[PDB]
Amino acid sequence: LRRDPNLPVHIRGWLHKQDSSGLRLWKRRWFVLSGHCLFYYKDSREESVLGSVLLPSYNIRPDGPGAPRGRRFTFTAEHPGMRTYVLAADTLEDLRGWLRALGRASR
Ligand SMILES: O=P(O)(O)O[C@H]1[C@H](O)[C@@H](OP(=O)(O)O)[C@H](OP(=O)(O)O)[C@@H](OP(=O)(O)O)[C@H]1O
Repeated sequence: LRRDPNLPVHIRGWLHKQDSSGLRLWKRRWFVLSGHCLFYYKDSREESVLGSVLLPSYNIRPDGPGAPRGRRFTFTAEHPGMRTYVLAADTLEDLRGWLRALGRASR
């Protein structure tokens, strides 16, 4: 997936992403939601894309209260047969902001 530079951005910012497997650590990456796609990078320069997701197929949901994953403010984006993304926002305000935007893209 390629990002269109001259396209408006719905929201962008830091999120923590859990490793698919391994020691299951949280990596802080810079995320950008442009169009119905989610792109992420190393930092806020938004220079080289590290990964991307076509949201319309996905289901994105809050893991609920209580830090059940070991961190507060986590949510999960999944769709059977595709890669699951486990994400964490820094604050409730950031989580709400991301959930609202990601909902609009997926639908
Ligand atoms: O090298 P180890 O110790 O195994 O951990 C890797 C790196 O942190 C990768 O980032 P980078 O290669 O850019 O430093 C990351 O991919 P991302 O860069 O896409 O975040 C992987 O997360 P996954 O998305 O689960 O593969 C994670 O498993």
